[PDB]
Amino acid sequence: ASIAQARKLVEQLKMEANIDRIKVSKAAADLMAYCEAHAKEDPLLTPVPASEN
Amino acid sequence: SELDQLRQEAEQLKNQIRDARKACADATLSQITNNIDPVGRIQMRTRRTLRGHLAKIYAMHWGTDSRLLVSASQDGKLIIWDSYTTNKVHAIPLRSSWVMTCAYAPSGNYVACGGLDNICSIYNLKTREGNVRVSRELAGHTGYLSCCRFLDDNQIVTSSGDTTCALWDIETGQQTTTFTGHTGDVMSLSLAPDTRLFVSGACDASAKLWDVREGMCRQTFTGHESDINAICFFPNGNAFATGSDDATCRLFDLRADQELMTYSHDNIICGITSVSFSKSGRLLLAGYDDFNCNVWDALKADRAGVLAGHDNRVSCLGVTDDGMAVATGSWDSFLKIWN
Amino acid sequence: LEWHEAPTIAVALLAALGFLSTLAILVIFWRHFQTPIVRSAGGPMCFLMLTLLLVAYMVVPVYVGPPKVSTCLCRQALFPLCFTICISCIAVRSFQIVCAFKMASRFPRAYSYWVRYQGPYVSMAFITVLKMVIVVIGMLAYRNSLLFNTSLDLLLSVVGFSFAYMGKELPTNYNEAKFITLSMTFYFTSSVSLCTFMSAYSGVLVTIVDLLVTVLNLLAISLGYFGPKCYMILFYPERNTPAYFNSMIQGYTMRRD
Amino acid sequence: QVQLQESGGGLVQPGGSLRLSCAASGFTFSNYKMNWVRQAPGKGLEWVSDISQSGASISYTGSVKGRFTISRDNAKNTLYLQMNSLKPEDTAVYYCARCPAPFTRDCFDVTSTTYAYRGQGTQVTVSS
Amino acid sequence: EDQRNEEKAQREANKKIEKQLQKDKQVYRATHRLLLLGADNSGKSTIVKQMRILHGGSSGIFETKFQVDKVNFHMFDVGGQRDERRKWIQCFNDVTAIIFVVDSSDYNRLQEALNDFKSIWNNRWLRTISVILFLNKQDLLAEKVLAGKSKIEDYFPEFARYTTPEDATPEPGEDPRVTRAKYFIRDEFLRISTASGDGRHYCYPHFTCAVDTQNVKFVFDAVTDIIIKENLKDCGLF
Amino acid sequence: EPAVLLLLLLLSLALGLVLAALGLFVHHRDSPLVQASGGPLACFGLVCLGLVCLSVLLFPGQPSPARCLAQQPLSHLPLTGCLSTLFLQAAEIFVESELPLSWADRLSGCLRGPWAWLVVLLAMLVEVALCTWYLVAFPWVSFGLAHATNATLAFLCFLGTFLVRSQPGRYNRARGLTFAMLAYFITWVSFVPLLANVQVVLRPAVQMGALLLCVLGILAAFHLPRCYLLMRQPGLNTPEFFL
Repeated sequence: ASIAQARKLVEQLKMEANIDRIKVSKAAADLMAYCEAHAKEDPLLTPVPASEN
Repeated sequence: SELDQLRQEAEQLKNQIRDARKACADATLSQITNNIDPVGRIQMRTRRTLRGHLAKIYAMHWGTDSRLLVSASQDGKLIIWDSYTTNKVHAIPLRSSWVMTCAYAPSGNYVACGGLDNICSIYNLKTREGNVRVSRELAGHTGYLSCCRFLDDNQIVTSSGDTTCALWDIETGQQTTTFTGHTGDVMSLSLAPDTRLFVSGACDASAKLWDVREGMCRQTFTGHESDINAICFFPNGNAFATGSDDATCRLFDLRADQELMTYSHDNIICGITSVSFSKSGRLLLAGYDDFNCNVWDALKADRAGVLAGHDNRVSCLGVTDDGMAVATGSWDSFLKIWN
Repeated sequence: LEWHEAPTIAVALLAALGFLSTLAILVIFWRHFQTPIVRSAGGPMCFLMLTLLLVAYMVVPVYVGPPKVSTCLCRQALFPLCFTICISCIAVRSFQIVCAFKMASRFPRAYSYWVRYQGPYVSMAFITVLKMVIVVIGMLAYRNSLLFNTSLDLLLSVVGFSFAYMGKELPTNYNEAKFITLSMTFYFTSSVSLCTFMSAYSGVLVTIVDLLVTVLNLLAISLGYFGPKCYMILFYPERNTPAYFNSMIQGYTMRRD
Repeated sequence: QVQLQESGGGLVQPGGSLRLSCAASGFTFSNYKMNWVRQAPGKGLEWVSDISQSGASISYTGSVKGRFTISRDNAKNTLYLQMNSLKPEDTAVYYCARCPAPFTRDCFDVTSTTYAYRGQGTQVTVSS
Repeated sequence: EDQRNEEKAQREANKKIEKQLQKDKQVYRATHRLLLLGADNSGKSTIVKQMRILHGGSSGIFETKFQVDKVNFHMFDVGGQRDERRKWIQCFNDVTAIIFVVDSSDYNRLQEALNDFKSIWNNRWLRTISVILFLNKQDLLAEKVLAGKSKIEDYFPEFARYTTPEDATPEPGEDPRVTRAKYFIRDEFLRISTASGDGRHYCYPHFTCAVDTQNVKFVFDAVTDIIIKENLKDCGLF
Repeated sequence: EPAVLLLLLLLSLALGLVLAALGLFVHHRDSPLVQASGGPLACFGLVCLGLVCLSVLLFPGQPSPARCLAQQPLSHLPLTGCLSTLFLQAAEIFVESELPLSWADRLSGCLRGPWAWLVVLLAMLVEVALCTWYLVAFPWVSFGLAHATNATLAFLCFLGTFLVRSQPGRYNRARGLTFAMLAYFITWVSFVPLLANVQVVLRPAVQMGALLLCVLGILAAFHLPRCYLLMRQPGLNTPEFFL
């Protein structure tokens, strides 16, 4: 019962580990680049004129 | 005992994962986006106040055309609004009045709803006779339905309070795949833009990234401290944000496999019910129990603005597919649209 | 009409006593707020009637003196206004009590309309506007002019009585049948006697009698409505508790039969 | 992640004494109301005691009042349960539980068969 | 010209939808929804069965719709969910009342019932909803008290110094021990209600009158009193 | 008479403006605009201005003794109330601007609220006392004495408000009060020669015209600019911008 649950949890933990991990700096840079590239196409960020809804 | 050895192995694996994450964190999002100019004071106004619901609104979902939307209330109704004209298109009575979720098909052909009946009912909007009628009664969940999202016209992913998610084949009414691994009631679910992945936040303070095709949990994020009520994918698909009863929003990164930023304030102590990014991902709107929805700078964690006006607790939130407006529904049976 | 004359000083001291009593009641209600008694009595409505009674008592000495157009105008500008606003306020409160305790399920849609259109604040405005209008059309043209006002006030008191009539068995803090009967009968007998005396009288010192009647009426619809409440909420603090209100309303609703 | 580790359980002769600890990590301690639960063999999970965030409000069950004492120290993020005059029926696995949400007076699903904010538990046995 | 016709059709459809919605509201606002809570041995099933048999009416919800003195009623018991209720209990934040059922004769699991009542009472969302307390299984409680094998003081040490309240009803043929135990349990449940109610919501305890229609009458009276007090509070008169 | 017809039309316009401003100030009552610009006191002042416009009506017609006796007190009683509310606002601005913070922390927390209500009540009561004294004693002296309190009140507001620091990142809460006091002063300084020069028949008409112009100037200087952004451009109603 609980032994099988612990075994499956251990297997899931093994699966989650042993994977690639891109540095936090690179991920933050990519997020900032995506946000900056699409800044002109955000109606909520850049106030659209009242003509275009 | 074998159980002690298994627990020790699990603890060692968790320690190794934490050490890898720590070695992977060479900087922080705040340490990097410090040089960018902050967003100006964000001020939205209530353009429309969709009224007509009887009991508290529990969920909503925008349409792909960004004009029609569906909302579910606890009086047992599914009202479809034409947001531009404030008119009502449909009002579908429900067999069970206890409804926690609703969804809009990407094609606009169907809608889905579920709740304490443990059933995902799917209604055909554009039928031959023009009358909305239930098309499939998806059963098999042993807990309440909390979230549902359409992969396409024949597939739908539903999260339930039985600590499992599922992928349904609507035509046959059977569970193609079951996503197990959560130790608490799954409360939210967000599909990736590519639809090949999705995330789910449960009541065990963890969000798991699942694979739709293979039905396995690729990654698990455990940065929160309380039940997670909301989850929303970043527009890029490489990150997501979560809301939780501990009054904090947290941004996690899939590639870094760790939390990037927290959005908390000293004077905010109420839980978070719904989160949703802007079209470009620069803003992070989040509803709260204090009847207010706060707009957060997704890059600098500065509260840009506040969407006040709801008399009761904000429960659902949604930003249109073209980012034109954001619709907030709360427990005073009122829907509002802001931009 | 002389300042030094026994009826005039008697009326002046009675009005001063009424003013002191009303001021004391106002202070008591302000000090003891957020308590079930004042909220059940009307809340800000009670304060409205109390300050309006205060101004009516303050303008009592204006009534006394040499004849003047200002005093003559105030005669029907303020005291009949006091009577009509106070009685309409009591009638509105009685209607609210009766519609809350009963006829809420008997007449559901009517109550929804009443509570959605701000009925308590709309009926009062209609009443004051209508009384202002009838007053000005009356002064456009003693007995005939006051007959319309007394008829209006008697109709309002009769409406309040007919609405509180089914509320004999209502709890003691929501029941005002005795006050309504006493005030209606006092107003009726005073108005009847005054109307009879206007015609068959010498014509002098009748201002003393009319002012005496009006101050007795003011003292009636002030004391008979506010004195019992203050008595209960100072001499019986145990009787003034939200738990007591809960238990007493519950005991009324589910009777052992 | 939210983690609670208990310690102090073991063999105790009847009429003995014990003290339990709960090293809490992964969350702010001073924001949540803590709990103690036990599970006797062949029985379901039974609430034992609770303590407020600041330690002002404290309550126990009838069977343990006058024998068990609950205390917390927000500096070391730990929760204590001193147990005196132990009796044989007190033999149970003691779990250190936490309220699901902060700044909240009521506590829900503390004694559920599965609960995320609960420790593994420490076995306490009483026998002569 | 197409836009004008489309807008006219949309307005007509919205008018029909709103007419149906107001017709539905006229019935929804006149229906009282009661949520049944308790334990496995509380005895909610017999209450539901008796209320359905007395007045003819009616998965994951044990829904039951009936009519009592031309008043619509809706009693639902939430079965089929997991043991965790902190998330789905928030749906019933707008119900009229909560019918909490307790097994008075089960001293072993009485503290669990007390804890459940405390959790329900002190919930942030369930803080304006009155609770109708049903102390079920009174005959078994009387039998257990008269037998003497099991004592209340074993599980509740405060029962040694407890005394019967003055406002106790002396039912005919009642042993003083039986009524003492009954009122001790009732007061134990009422202390939690009075400790933090603050007048927002009330508790209506009721010892079950064996198998009689008086329980339905008590439920109806409690609902009527709750509605009366709600009207008084909405009018600003309470 | 044509003059009375024109002044009646002007009164109708002024009362309509007062009613619109009052509606805006009681609908957006929780917004930072009215909260910084008084609150209940702003609505009270609007009511007082409307009552002044109403009391303008009793000048023409057959001169009944009571009406001619009560002309002036009825004209100043509400004007006194509104002017004292504006003076309270001016005093708050001047205290926050040109006083040390040590005195400001005590003056600001007391000049708003029940003490402000007592101040406006004292102003109204002193106006009532002066009016009854001049009515019982006096059957350029009468109107000058009745006008003295309003003159001092307006002069104090103008002196405390007309010079102030208006940061570009804030709202100039002194321009409106300064121009209201200026309109009052110039319209009444022009009114006096018209009082002493116009034919004896049109003297009441000159009086009502002066009162209506004073009310309109106060409105268009203080309340109308507030209502403009309260109704058309609600993007400037942020608490960090006003408080």
